[PDB]
Parts: sequence; C-alpha cells; structure tokens
Amino acid sequence: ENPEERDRKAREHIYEMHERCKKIKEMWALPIRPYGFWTFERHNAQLRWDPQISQVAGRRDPYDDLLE
Amino acid sequence: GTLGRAFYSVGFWIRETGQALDRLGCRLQGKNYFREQLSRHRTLMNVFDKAPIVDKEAFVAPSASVIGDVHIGRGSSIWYGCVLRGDVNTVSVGSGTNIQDNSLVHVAKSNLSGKVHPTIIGDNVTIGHSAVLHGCTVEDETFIGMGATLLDGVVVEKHGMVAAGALVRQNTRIPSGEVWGGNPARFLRKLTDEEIAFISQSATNYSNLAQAHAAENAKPLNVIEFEKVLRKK
Amino acid sequence: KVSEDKNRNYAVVAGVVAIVGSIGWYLKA
Amino acid sequence: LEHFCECYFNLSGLILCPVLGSIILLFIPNSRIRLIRLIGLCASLITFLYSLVLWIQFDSSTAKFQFVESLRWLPYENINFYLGIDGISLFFVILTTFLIPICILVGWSGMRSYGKEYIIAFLICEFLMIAVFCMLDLLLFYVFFESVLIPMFIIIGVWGSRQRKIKAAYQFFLYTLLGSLFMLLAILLILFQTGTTDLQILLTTEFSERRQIFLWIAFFASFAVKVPMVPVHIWLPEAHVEAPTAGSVILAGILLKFGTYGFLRFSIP
Amino acid sequence: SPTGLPAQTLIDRYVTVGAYSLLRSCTIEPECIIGQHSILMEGSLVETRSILEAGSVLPPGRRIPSGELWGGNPARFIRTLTNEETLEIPKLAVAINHLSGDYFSEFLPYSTIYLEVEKFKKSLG
Amino acid sequence: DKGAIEILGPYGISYTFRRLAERISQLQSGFVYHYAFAMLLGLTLFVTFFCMWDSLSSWVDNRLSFILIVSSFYTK
Amino acid sequence: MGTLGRAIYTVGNWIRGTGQALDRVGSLLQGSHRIEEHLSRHRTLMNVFDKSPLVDKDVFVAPSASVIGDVQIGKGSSIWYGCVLRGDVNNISVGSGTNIQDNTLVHVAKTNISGKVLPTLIGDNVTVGHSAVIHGCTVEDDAFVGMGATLLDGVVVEKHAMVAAGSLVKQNTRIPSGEVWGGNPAKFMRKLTDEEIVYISQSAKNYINLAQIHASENSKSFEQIEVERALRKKYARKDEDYDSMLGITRETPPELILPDNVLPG
Amino acid sequence: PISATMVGALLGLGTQMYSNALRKLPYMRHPWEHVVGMGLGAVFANQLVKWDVKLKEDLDVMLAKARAANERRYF
Ligand SMILES: CCCC(=O)SCCNC(=O)CCNC(=O)[C@H](O)C(C)(C)COP(=O)(O)OP(=O)(O)OC[C@H]1O[C@@H](n2cnc3c(N)ncnc32)[C@H](O)[C@@H]1OP(=O)(O)O
Ligand SMILES: CCCCCCCCCCCCCCCCCC(=O)O[C@@H](COC(=O)CCCCCCCCCCCCCCC)COP(=O)(O)OCC[N+](C)(C)C
Ligand SMILES: CCCCCCCCCCCCCCCCCCCC(=O)O[C@H](COC(=O)CCCCCCCCCCCCCC)COP(=O)(O)OCCN
Ligand SMILES: CCCCCCCCCCCCCCCCCCCC(=O)O[C@H](COC(=O)CCCCCCCCCCCCCC)COP(=O)(O)OCCN
Ligand SMILES: [Zn+2]
Repeated sequence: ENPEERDRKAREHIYEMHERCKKIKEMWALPIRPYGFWTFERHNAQLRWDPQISQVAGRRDPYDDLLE
Repeated sequence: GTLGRAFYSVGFWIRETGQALDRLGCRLQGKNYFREQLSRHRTLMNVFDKAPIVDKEAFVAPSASVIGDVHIGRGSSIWYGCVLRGDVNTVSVGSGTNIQDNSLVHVAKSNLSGKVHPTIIGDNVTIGHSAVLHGCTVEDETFIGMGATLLDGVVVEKHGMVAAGALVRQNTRIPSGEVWGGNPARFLRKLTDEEIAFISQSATNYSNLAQAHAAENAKPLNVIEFEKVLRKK
Repeated sequence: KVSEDKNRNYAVVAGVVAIVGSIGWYLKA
Repeated sequence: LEHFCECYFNLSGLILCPVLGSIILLFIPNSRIRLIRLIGLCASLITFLYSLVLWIQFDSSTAKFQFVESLRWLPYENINFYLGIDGISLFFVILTTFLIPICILVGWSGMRSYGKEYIIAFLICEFLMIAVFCMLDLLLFYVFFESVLIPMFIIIGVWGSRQRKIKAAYQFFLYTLLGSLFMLLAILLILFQTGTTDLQILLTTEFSERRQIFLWIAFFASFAVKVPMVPVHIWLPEAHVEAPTAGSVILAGILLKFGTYGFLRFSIP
Repeated sequence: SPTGLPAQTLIDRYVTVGAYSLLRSCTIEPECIIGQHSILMEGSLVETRSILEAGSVLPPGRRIPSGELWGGNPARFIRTLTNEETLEIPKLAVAINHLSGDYFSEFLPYSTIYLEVEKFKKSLG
Repeated sequence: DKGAIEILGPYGISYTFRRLAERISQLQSGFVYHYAFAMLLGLTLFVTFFCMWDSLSSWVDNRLSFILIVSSFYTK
Repeated sequence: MGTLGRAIYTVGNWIRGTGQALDRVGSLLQGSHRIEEHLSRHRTLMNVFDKSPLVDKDVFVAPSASVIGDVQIGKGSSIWYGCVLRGDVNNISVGSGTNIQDNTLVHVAKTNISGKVLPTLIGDNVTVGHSAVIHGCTVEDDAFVGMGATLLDGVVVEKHAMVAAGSLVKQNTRIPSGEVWGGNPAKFMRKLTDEEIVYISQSAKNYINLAQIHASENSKSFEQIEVERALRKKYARKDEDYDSMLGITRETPPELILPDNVLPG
Repeated sequence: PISATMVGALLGLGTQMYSNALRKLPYMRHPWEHVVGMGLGAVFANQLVKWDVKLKEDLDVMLAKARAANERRYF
C-alpha cells in the first residue's frame, strides 16, 4: 500500500475518534424516568374524559339535580 | 463424466417437476391411477452411463436383473431370476453361454478388500442353477455346477469343471480337464472325453431352448388377462 | 370430460381466486 | 470511517477462503470421499499461498498497522470494527495458514471414516484463528477466540483415541471459558471509561495506575490460563494428549500462542 | 426357537449379510460380516465383531463367539480376529451404504408406468 | 500437579458442585405441601426483611446475617 | 359437474400436457441414458412347447413365481415368491398340501448322462425350504427338504425322510425313511424322532394356512388396495380416552384382522 | 454487489435444503419448493431492510422527544 495515504487515514480515525467518543455516552445518561412524565398528555386521560361524563347519573353533585 | 452427472442430476430436477405437474393435472380431473403400486423392476438397468449391452440374439428372461456395464454375447441366455450386477467393475458374458435360473454373477461392491475384479465368462459356458460367481474368470467350454460358489480371483481354465455345490476359495486356479468339488473345492478326478462332448452339446441344446423361451416371452401380452385383472371384484 | 367432485371444484376456484387476488394486491400496492 | 485498503490481496478474502470451502463441503455427499479430500486440501493450500503473498507486500519500516481495512456493523456507525496486522502478528497468520493443510494431510489415510466433518471443523478453526490474529478490537478478539472452543471441543471429543477424551474435552472447554469470561469482564471495564473497544484508540488513552493494575489482573486471568502459567496448566496435558494428532498440532502450535499474543497485543502496551 | 428365546430375526447395525444367504430366526449382533451363500438357522446367534466365511452353515441354536472367524458346513472355529480386522467391519457396512446411495438416486418418488397402463387401457377402449 | 492443584481445582470443584447439585435437586421433593410451604416462607421472608428491619438493627448486623446463612450449609 | 367441471377438466388437460413435455425435456437433458421403466412382462404362468401348467383352484402362486410348461400342482399347495418351476423338456408334478418356499428352483432334464431319465416328482404334504434346488429327482410324501439344499438328478427322498439345510445330495442317492442326511456331500446323520415327524406334518399344515393370507393379499384389486391403505392408516393409532369421552368404541375392520390359525398363539 | 435480494434468496434456498436434510430427504427433493423459498427469502430480506430504516426513523423522533423532556429540567 501507499505509505503516505496509509499513515493519513490513520490520523483521521483517531482525530475523529477522540472527538467522537462523547456522543454515545450521553444516551447512557438519559433518565429512564423523564422529568414530569405524568405531565405528558398520554397520562392525563382522566382529566379530559371525566368532564365529559360529569353530568352522568351516579357521579353528580346532589345539588345539580335540585337546580336543573 | 462430472459434467455428464451434473446434467443427469439437473435432468432429474426437471423430470421430477414435470411428473408432479402431471399428477396435479390428473388430480384436477379426479384421477388417482398414479397411486397404483406398479413394479419398478427393469430387466436392464443403467447406473448413470454404465448400461447393459445385450446382443440381439441373446435371451434375457424378463424377471432377470442386469445392472450396470454388462456385456452379453450372441446366442447366450440369461434365465429366470438371474442377477448380474457390474457397477464397481464390469461383467462380460461370451457367445453361446447359458446362465441358469436364479444364478448370481456380480462383482465386489466395495474396494475395501482391494481392487475390485471384473467377472469374465467365456464362450459356450454352462453356469448351473443358483450358482454364485463373484469377480472370477470362467474360460471357454467350462462347466460350473449348479449351486456352486466361485470367489474373486478364481480362474476356471478351459474344459475345467466345478462340481455342483462346490466352494472355490479366493484366487484358486482350476486346471483344465479337472473336476473340483466340495467345501473347500479340491481336485476330485480328471474329466473324461464324454464329459467334454456333453459340455458342448448341453450348451448348444441351451441355445435352442433359449430360442424357444424367447419366442414364448415375446408374444403379445394377453388383453383378456388385463381385462380380468381390471374388472376384479 | 368433466370433474364431478363439486367441493373439489369449489376449492380449486378458491385457490385460483387467492392466487390472482394476491397478484393484484401486490400490483396495486 | 471507511478504512478500505488499496492493495488487492487483503485480509477479508483470506478470511473468506476457508469459509467458502466449508460451505461447499456442507453439500457434497459423504460417498464422494475423493472430492471432499481434494476440495479441503486445495482450499487450505490456496489460503497458505494467499498468506505468503500478504508477507510479500509487508512494509517493514512503519510502526503503524498495515493492510488496515474496516467492516461496518451498524448503520449508526457507533460500533465499527477494523482488521490489520503488524510485525508481531504477520508470522502467526502465516503459521496458522501453513499448519491447517498439514492437519488435513495427517488424516488423509483415515478420511473415509473421518468424513467431511473433520475437514469442515479444521477449516472453521482456520477461519476463526486467522480472524483472531487479525483483529484490532478487544471485543472481537474476545468473540472470535471463544468461538474456536466449539470446533476444538468437537475435534477432541469425536476423533480422540480413548474415553479419557471426554474428561479432556470438558476440562479444555471449562478452563478456557473461565479465562475468557474474566477477559470479558476486563473488556467491559475498559468500555465504561473509553466508550470504545478499538485497539488504536486504547493505545492512545491514559489509564490510572490503580485501574491499570486491576485491568492488568483481569487480562492476566485469561492469558495465564491460555499460556498456560502454573497452577492453571493442568488442563493442557490431558487435552493435548487425548486429542487426535491434527487436533494436538492445532492446540500446541496455534491455540497456545493466543495467550502470549494477548500479552503482546493488549496487556504490555 | 429351540433355545426358548424369542424367535424374531434381528439384524443389528453395521451388519453385512453376504449375497445368497438364508436367515431364519437368527440374531446377528452389531458389526458382523456374513459370507456369501451362508445359512443361519433357528435360534442361532452371531456375537458382535465376528465373521462367517462364505458357504458357512450354522445349525439351530449354535453360537458364533465374539471376535472370531468361523466357516464350514457345519461352521467351525478358524481363528481369532485381529483388532484391525474388527475395525474394518463397520467400514464395509458404510461403503455398501455409499454404493446403495447411487442406486437410490436413480429412482424418482413416482414411476411413469401408470401412463403406460393408461394407453394400454385406451387402446382397448 | 496431581495433588493439591487437582484437589483445589477440577477434582475438588467437581466433587463439591456434584454434592451441591445433589442437595438442591432433593429440595424438589415432589410434595405439593413443600412447594406451598416454600412460597409461604418466601412471603414471610419478604415481609420480615424488607419492612420489619427497622428496630432490628439495634441487635443485629449484616455480617452475622450472611455468615449464619452460609454456616447453615454445614449442618448434619 | 357442469361448465365449471368441464373448464377445470380442460385446464387439467393443459397441465398434464405441460408436465409430460417437461418430463421429456428433462429426459433429453440426461442424455437419454436412463432406461425407462415399462409395463411388467413377467408371466406367472406360461406355456412352452404347447404345454400348459395344470394348477388347482386353491393353489397360492405368488405373482413373482415362474410356472412354465408341463407343470402340475395339486390341491392346497403353495408356490412362493421368486420360485421357478420350469417344466419345459420334461414333466414336473407337485402333490397336494405341498409348499415350495421362496426363491426355490425346480427343473428337469431331457436326457441324463446314464440310466433312465425321470421327471421331477414332489409328493403330498412336502415341505421344500427356501432357496432349494430340486433337479430331476423324486421327493415322496411327508418328506422334508431343508432350506438351501440341493438334490441332483435321480435322487430319491423317501417318505418321512429329511434332507438337512445346506446339503448337497449327489446324483442317484437314496435317503431312506426315518433318516436325516446332511452335509456336502450329503450323508447319514441320525434317525428322525417321532416329534420330528410331527414337526414335518405341522410344517406342512402351517404353510397351508399361511398360503391363504398371502393369496388373499396378492389377488386384491387397485380399489381394494386403496381402501385397505386408508383403513390401515386410520386404525394404526388410537385415542381410547377421547373415545370414552365420546362414548364410542372403535372396532378394527374385519379386512385388517388375520385368521386365528396364522397367529402365534 | 451483495444486495438484500441475493442474501435473502440464498437464505431461502438454504432453508428449503436444511428442511429437506432435517427430514432425511434428498437436498433437491421438491425443486419448485426451492424456487418458492428463494422468492420468499428475497422478499423477506428486502422488507427487513426497509423496516430497519423505518425503525431508525421512528427511534430518532422518539429520542428527540426524550431529550426535550430531559432538557426541560434545566429551565
Ligand atoms: C414353520 C416352518 C416350517 C419350515 O418350513 S422350516 C424350513 C426352513 N428351515 C430349515 O430348513 C432348517 C432345517 N433344520 C436343519 O437342517 C438342521 O440342521 C437339522 C438337520 C434339523 C439338525 O439340527 P439338530 O438336530 O439341532 O443337529 P444335531 O443335534 O443332530 O447335531 C449333530 C451334528 O450334525 C451337525 N450338523 C447339524 N446340523 C446340520 C446341517 N444342516 N448340516 C450339516 N451339518 C449339521 C452338527 O454340527 C452336530 O454336531 P457335530 O457335527 O457332530 O460336531
Ligand atoms: C398449457 C399451459 C398451462 C400450464 C399451467 C401450469 C400451471 C401450474 C402451476 C402449478 C400450481 C401449483 C399449485 C399447488 C397447489 C396444488 C393444488 C392441488 O393439489 O389441487 C388439489 C387441491 O386443490 C385445492 O384444494 C386448492 C388449490 C387449487 C388451486 C390451484 C390449482 C392450480 C392449477 C389451476 C387450475 C384451475 C384453473 C381453472 C379454474 C377454473 C385438487 O384437489 P384434491 O385432489 O382433493 O387435493 C388432494 C390433496 N393434495 C393437495 C395433497 C393434492
Ligand atoms: C490467587 C490464587 C488464584 C489461583 C487461580 C484460581 C483460578 C481458578 C482455578 C480453578 C479453575 C477451575 C476450572 C473448572 C474446571 C472444571 C473441570 C471439571 C470437568 C471434568 O473434568 O469432569 C466433569 C466433572 O463433573 C462435574 O460435575 C463438574 C461440574 C462443573 C464444575 C465447573 C465449576 C467451575 C465454576 C468456576 C469455579 C471457579 C470460580 C473462580 C472465580 C464431568 O464429570 P461427570 O462424570 O460427573 O459428568 C458426566 C460426564 N458426561
Ligand atoms: C415457479 C416455480 C415455483 C412454483 C411452485 C408452484 C407454484 C406455487 C404454488 C405454491 C407451491 C408451494 C409448494 C407446493 C408443494 C407443497 C408441499 C406439497 C407436498 C405434499 O406433501 O403434497 C403433495 C402435493 O403436491 C404438490 O403440492 C405440488 C402439486 C403440483 C405443483 C408442482 C408443479 C410446480 C410447477 C413448477 C414450475 C412448472 C413449470 C411449468 C409452469 C403430494 O405429493 P405427490 O404425491 O403429488 O408427489 C410427491 C412426490 N414426492
Ligand atoms: Zn436344469
């Protein structure tokens, strides 16, 4: 092989690997329990469903019948 | 050769596929006749390119098995139930020679015990009923008694006789004009001239009897028997 | 002249429909 | 980064040769003993000539790794693996390629009973061992060294002479696997610092004296079993005696060298 | 069987039964060679790693001891076999199996005789 | 080579692990009562160690815990 | 039936044509080396020299047997697989209740070397063992010929006499009543016990019974063969527990049950 | 070069042969099945490559959302 080119890809590997060694270690530090996951809309199902059944017999405030 | 075997193998793929297609076609028409158990016996059987070469004037009984490279000369006869297998090496039968019913003429199946010898049968030879010939040479105008066994390397010289039921051990040479018998086969006596005359005349008689049986077997298959088998209940 | 097994004929039609419909399904997708 | 070399004869084809031989032999009937014998012998001989050529184009002035080529594993390219040799590994590749045809030739007379399984096992061994000697990565060095255990186990157990081959094969497998697991622990220990297993990078990272001591102990656990060093040498007499002749040849001539190669290649520098 | 043992015919593994041989209610233990034109009678037993010469006759309830070469009518001890000879027996069985492979490869799963039967029928209406 | 190293090695290791596997296999006694009792014991151990280990630390230590467990192997 | 039936039949015709064309192409690719299998030309019974075999109604003749020429076979006799009875230059006579075992050869001679040439005469209730050779000799009634034995021309086996398995009986030898002969050459071995006489008779009747099941199986038509194949497959295994759940009892069909006279008990 | 179609076809052919061998049948017992297997293997390999690309695409967005949720902590 050509000694000049062989010795040059050798430099690109290291320069690229010393400065490339940071990206993957950031994923390993990602929290498994995200910040405020219960805030995520998928977890607030009852907050959006229950108002739709708030007038259903069986879960009404007793005074709602007296005024309606 | 190797290319020939490759094409022979590929050929089997195409044939297997075509026959399966034919069975599919028959099934769509509601026919099951391809399920019939019919005999796959072949009187002459090839092993790749090793095929029997049989003279037109030689009788071969339909039930006989001739497998591989086997040569049968003019006026010779292979009788009912005979088996001749030359695959690892060759088997040759000369002219005017009778191989009697249920005889076995074969070569060594493997070269484990050394190089596989061929079986050479000369002209005007008589091979008795249910004899076993295994990789041996049998010269012209000799007599092999029925039920006798000849192992590989044996040589039966011309006008030699092997008595019925004899067991000729490996590499034994039977000299001319001598009668050998027993287990193991040993010299019994000398052959008389009347016995030589009977050897020749019995061979010529067998060639005529062969002719008669070949004419008998060559007759067209009877259609009444076919209809009787078809219409059975 | 004619295949008489009606259920067999129906099964043949079903297999043909499956094959042709599969070809059309691939072609138009 | 694709590190593809420019030379025609490279390492990947020399890896592929016995692999192709093994795949071809997989499908040939055991009745065709002559064909099996010739195909195996010729594959091994071609591999030997290929290694000789690799010697010819060697450059004896550089401290770098020569004929370096790369092989991608994932499209993410986080983990990408390199092969290459130097003046410490070249002759071991040559020795492996030279010894394998000798092994096929030693069993020539008994090949009718040996079958194609004998030749296939030795060819697979050849492929795995050449790979091991040609790896610029701790993790792949690990993976391909352990892989040789399977065909070596089979070789000792099947074609050994007497029933002591059972105990010999068990001990070989278990000792070698214990050492290998120790060095796997070391490999993971390294990966947690560096985030990589590429040999070239590890040659340019600085390890603490303390963690150098402990990682060196973990490497020593594997290598001393491999060498062998006392007192973990007792598997060797049993295994090298009970194995068939060619099995003993491969065990002593190549497999023993893997511990010293590991010392030269990872622990000392 | 005259011996009182069960009278099935058992030909065990790696056994070569020579051509033209007659077997009736005999047992052949693994790795044996039966010579051509031999006869094994009711209740007879051939022990493992033994060889019978061609033309041998084993009368009812007779035994061929393991590791021996026998022959004759009736069969008699000839000599004890060497270990190399006894190693050769499974090799002979394997070689014969290899030869049988060539014959097995000549036959497709179905024959084409039924076509001949079909046209023979059609020519008869 | 054939003495202490074998005993403190493959010979001794094989013996002790054979006896231990022997002992563990006998635990699977085939009696459904043993299997239920084991589940009850595991449930009791769960409650005891993981919730009723608050005031126990005054009289106990973790060292003694694990020691007595290992020491149980050398009984009868 | 109907238009759909006709269309499917026509498509089947096309598929059959294509399949046979593919088979021909494959045969061409093999270099035409493969000798083709053909319709069986073996004749179980054959004339020669205008002599027809005379075989009684209830004689088992295996399809693979060869009965040729001037051969007479009596009531209850059986000719087994691979047997050859070649009565072409002389007469062969087989008595009643006589079994000729598998792969046996029986032949005759037109003129012997010396003496009066005689036909082959096999008497009543005779057992002839597997792969024997009977040539121009006489076996009288209730005699036994061992498997693989050879009888040469002019041999006489007398009533209640035995020729041992593997024997070679030389020409014109006489086996007297009550004796067993064996070896090569055959020679006197010992007297026959009464239990062995009973054995010979038992042999003959057991064969008479075996011949019945073999004759019944070998004469079945294609349709019956298929019916019994299906029946055999259906009853090869069982689930009696599920049958008890269903409250049924599956019975073996009578076409799969052998007669008691051939069962080991 | 070495395309997914070729790898898949080779794997399908190998699958049919391996299946025949396991059943102690000749390698090429039903050759039309070998053709069918080559077709299915090619289809499966191509589909697997496409699915791998799509899977990486979805994982990218999902990791993006995880990263955003984590970065919301330092606000
Ligand atoms: C239900 C089916 C009924 C059938 O159809 S059975 C037909 C198929 N089976 C046969 O043909 C086998 C018939 N059996 C035989 O040939 C027996 O050899 C035979 C004649 C009964 C003798 O057996 P054994 O009584 O047990 O022998 P033995 O106690 O008398 O021994 C005396 C000496 O003679 C010798 N010997 C016996 N059998 C022989 C033979 N066939 N040929 C030649 N030589 C034989 C034997 O070696 C024995 O001892 P020695 O030779 O004096 O040292
Ligand atoms: C002249 C040029 C035209 C050449 C055409 C060649 C095309 C042939 C391509 C090969 C197709 C292979 C299909 C494999 C499935 C096998 C179908 C089959 O076996 O038919 C069976 C069963 O058929 C079916 O149940 C459904 C599949 C049939 C559909 C495919 C038929 C292929 C040819 C098409 C014929 C119909 C075209 C016309 C329709 C009106 C007939 O019924 P049975 O005998 O009761 O089946 C017994 C069980 N066993 C499957 C083992 C045979
Ligand atoms: C500072 C000083 C440090 C010194 C260096 C220490 C390093 C470790 C040195 C010891 C190395 C031990 C390696 C294990 C070798 C075991 C080989 C035994 C296998 C054998 O020969 O026969 C078997 C034994 O039986 C059996 O049942 C065997 C069961 C398997 C046992 C394997 C257990 C090894 C686990 C690792 C223990 C060491 C831990 C090290 C941290 C089979 O016999 P059979 O007839 O009964 O079987 C049925 C037969 N088909
Ligand atoms: C294009 C090449 C590949 C095309 C493959 C056919 C078209 C695809 C349709 C699906 C094919 C799936 C595989 C079909 C066979 C599956 C396994 C069936 C084997 C089986 O047990 O049942 C057999 C039914 O035969 C059968 O199932 C086969 C029936 C007839 C199909 C064979 C014809 C294939 C055509 C190939 C190219 C033809 C060129 C001209 C168009 C009865 O087995 P058996 O008793 O019949 O005999 C077998 C001798 N061991
Ligand atoms: Zn004759």
